[PDB]
Amino acid sequence: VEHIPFSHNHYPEKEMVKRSQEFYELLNKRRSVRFISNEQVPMEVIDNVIRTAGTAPSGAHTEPWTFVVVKDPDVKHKIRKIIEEEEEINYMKRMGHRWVTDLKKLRTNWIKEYLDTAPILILIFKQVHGFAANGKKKVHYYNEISVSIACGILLAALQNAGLVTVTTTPLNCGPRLRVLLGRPAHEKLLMLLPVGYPSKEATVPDLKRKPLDQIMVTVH
Amino acid sequence: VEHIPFSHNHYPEKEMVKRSQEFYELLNKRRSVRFISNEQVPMEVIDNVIRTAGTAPSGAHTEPWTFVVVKDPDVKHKIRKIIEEEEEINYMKRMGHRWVTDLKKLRTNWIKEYLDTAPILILIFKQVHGFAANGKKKVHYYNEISVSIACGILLAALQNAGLVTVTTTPLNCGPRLRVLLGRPAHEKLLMLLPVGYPSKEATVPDLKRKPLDQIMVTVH
Ligand SMILES: Cc1cc2nc3c(=O)[nH]c(=O)nc-3n(C[C@H](O)[C@H](O)[C@H](O)COP(=O)(O)O)c2cc1C
Ligand SMILES: Cc1cc2nc3c(=O)[nH]c(=O)nc-3n(C[C@H](O)[C@H](O)[C@H](O)COP(=O)(O)O)c2cc1C
Ligand SMILES: N[C@@H](Cc1ccc(O)c(I)c1)C(=O)O
Ligand SMILES: N[C@@H](Cc1ccc(O)c(I)c1)C(=O)O
Repeated sequence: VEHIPFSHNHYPEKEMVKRSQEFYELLNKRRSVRFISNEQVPMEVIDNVIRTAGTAPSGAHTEPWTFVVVKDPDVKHKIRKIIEEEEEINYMKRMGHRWVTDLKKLRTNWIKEYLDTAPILILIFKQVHGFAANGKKKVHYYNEISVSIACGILLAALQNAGLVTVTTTPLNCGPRLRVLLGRPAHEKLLMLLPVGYPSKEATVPDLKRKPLDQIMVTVH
Repeated sequence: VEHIPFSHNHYPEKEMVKRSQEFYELLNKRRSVRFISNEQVPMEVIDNVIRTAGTAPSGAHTEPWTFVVVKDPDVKHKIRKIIEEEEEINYMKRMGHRWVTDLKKLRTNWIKEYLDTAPILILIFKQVHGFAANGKKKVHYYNEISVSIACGILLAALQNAGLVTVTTTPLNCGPRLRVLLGRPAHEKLLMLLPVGYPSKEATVPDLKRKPLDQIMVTVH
């Protein structure tokens, strides 16, 4: 493969500060929203939002991500049955006292109404390896990190397009959800995002983010 | 902690589509750039771009990320020695034939001039656990996925601010770099981004991203 010159849009120092400031204020309004309206969302916003995720870097240019988008209420309800079943066992037994205590501030439990109400579910699967045209396995270097980076870009895109979601990681729901949606064995579910508008009764925990001097360290 | 109403941001469906289209076109221009000018960048843009990263979701709201920013020519050079030294061993022995063959199309080698030329290096450390005020360890659920999500948001923010970078994972360099920059034992380096304007003669591999129908699957 050939190498080509890199073409860049140069911004004046003042334009950069402004764009960077606005983008921060924009994304800082993003909250994980666990209460989602059933009102339909324009499918072109979803398409672009996933196109964008696919612009993520990936280890050795492997693109090890599958974004499975579920619209069908029937399928969605089967997903809800599975996750609620496993989460109940997760809260009652598998996560442990410490974890369950650490979640009190979020008031979450194994009841997940948004899996039904949200018009759209995005299930993100990592490809723990891939296949070339000849059918031999190609290695997916840092696939979990690559897909997660892509999930970050997906989250920014949803915020930018004015939709809401919550990044969820349903423990022990992977194999079952994989089988239900007909995904191949080399795919493993990494996380699930319900996407839509906030329902009228939406709340969030009153969480505070660290001040800059607590996430950033400058060295001299 | 109390729970509060979530404030709905109201967009017309069409403005939403327009925003989603523009954001895709913006991020699709992002490329990993391994040739970086030494032209200084405004530290406020860095501050904002890192603020943005800190708005990322995190498992049970743990915010397990430390963004170390290195400006100092001297420290940067010590980092360069470390990474070039280890990458040489990586290409010659530790990565293996297949991996080295897989990197040919990128024309990368163990020489990393950008580590000196770039005005700023951002080293992203995951906190594999934390400490409460009482000195007991708190658990950082999915810290690596969380930090990676933050890095994704970071990459978008840099792209939006007209800065460039390449997402790097310097094999076996974590411990030496941790000690060099005086980071506590609960921090582990996840990746390194050289940040700045692209140098004049910068190139990129002519890579193609998958079409939408190859990363997205819709279900009924
Ligand atoms: C890796 C990861 C996994 C998460 N899993 C869940 C989950 O299973 N359920 C849930 O309600 N939220 C989950 N979240 C969302 C966090 O609880 C949320 O980000 C955190 O409470 C901070 O709130 P905020 O997103 O509004 O800033 C997850 C976040 C991350 C980064
Ligand atoms: C987890 C991860 C690790 C990476 N590590 C390196 C690295 O060590 N060196 C490097 O030159 N590029 C690294 N990259 C960048 C990829 O090589 C690059 O994203 C890929 O070739 C596609 O190019 P693009 O980002 O311009 O689309 C990494 C990317 C990811 C997601
Ligand atoms: N990290 C080494 C080698 C390398 C290069 C590109 C890439 O996508 C991956 I995964 C590894 C380096 O920096 O050269
Ligand atoms: N996944 C379960 C429990 C849960 C909830 C929030 C959170 O940040 C984490 I890490 C785990 C659920 O969805 O309830």
